[PDB]
Amino acid sequence: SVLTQNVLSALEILRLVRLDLRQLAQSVQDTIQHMRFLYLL
Amino acid sequence: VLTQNVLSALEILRLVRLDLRQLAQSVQDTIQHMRFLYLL
Amino acid sequence: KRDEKHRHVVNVVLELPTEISEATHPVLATMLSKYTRMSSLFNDKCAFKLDLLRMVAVSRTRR
Amino acid sequence: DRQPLNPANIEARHHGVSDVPRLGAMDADEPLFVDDYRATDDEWTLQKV
Amino acid sequence: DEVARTDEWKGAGVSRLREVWDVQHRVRLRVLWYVNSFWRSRELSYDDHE
Amino acid sequence: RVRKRYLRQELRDLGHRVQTYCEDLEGRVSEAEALLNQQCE
Repeated sequence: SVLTQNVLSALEILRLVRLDLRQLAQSVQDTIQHMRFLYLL
Repeated sequence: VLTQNVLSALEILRLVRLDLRQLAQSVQDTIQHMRFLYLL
Repeated sequence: KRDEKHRHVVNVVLELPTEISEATHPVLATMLSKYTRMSSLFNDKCAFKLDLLRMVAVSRTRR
Repeated sequence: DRQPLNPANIEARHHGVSDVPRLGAMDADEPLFVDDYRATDDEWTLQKV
Repeated sequence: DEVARTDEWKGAGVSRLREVWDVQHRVRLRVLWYVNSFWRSRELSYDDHE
Repeated sequence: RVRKRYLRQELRDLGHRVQTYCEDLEGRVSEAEALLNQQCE
C-alpha cells in the first residue's frame, strides 16, 4: 500500500461562485432601491 | 470524450480578467462621478 | 441610435470645426468613447474642450 | 466652505488620463483637489521665509 | 477564591473604537466597546427596516 | 444637506465591498483556469 478529473471538482466550487454572484447582485439591487426610497427628494 | 483544448479557456480567462478590471474601475468611476457632480 | 448623440457631443457641445474628422484625430475617438458615457456636464462645454486639449497635450509628450 | 475638511473630502488629482468631472468641478469648492505630494517641514519653513 | 468583575473587566479590555456624528454632521464623538460589557450575553436581536 | 451627506457616505460604502467581491471573483477564475491548464505537484 489527469486534468479532466480535477476540473470537475473545480466546477463544484464554481457553482458556489455562481451563488455568490447572485447574492452580490441582490445586495447591489437592495442598496439601490433602499437609497432611492430614503435619500432622494 | 477527450481532453479539452485549454487555449479557449485561456482566451476566456483573459476576457473575464479584463471584465473584472472593468468592473472595479467602472464601479469606482460611477461612484466618484456621482460624488463630484450630484454631491456638491 | 448613436450618430445623433455622437454628432451632438462633437458639434453642439465641442463646437469643433467639421474639417477635423474622426480618422484625423485618434485621441478624439478615444475620448468620445468615454465622453458619451456621461449624459450630464453638457452645459459647460469648456470643460470638455479643456479635457480634449490636455489629452492632446498628454499624447504628444515624448516621455 | 464651512466645515473642516475630513480626509475623505481631500482627493488627489491625476493628470495623465481623463478627469472630465474634475474639470467640471473647477468652480466648486467643497472637494479640495490636491496633488499627491506633501511639503516637508524644511521646505515648509523655506516657503514661510 | 472568587473573581471580581473589575479584575476580568480590566483583563478583558476593549477592542473597537469608532467615530459617531450627529445627524446634522456637527459633532464628532468616540464610542468604546468593552468586550466584558454585560449587554453582550443577552443574544439580543437587531434590525433596521427601510 | 443631511440627505446628501447620507447619500455620499452610503455610495462610498459599497465601493470597497464591490472591490473585495471583484478580487474574490478574480482569484477564483484564475484558480479555476490554472487548475484546468496545469496542476501543482
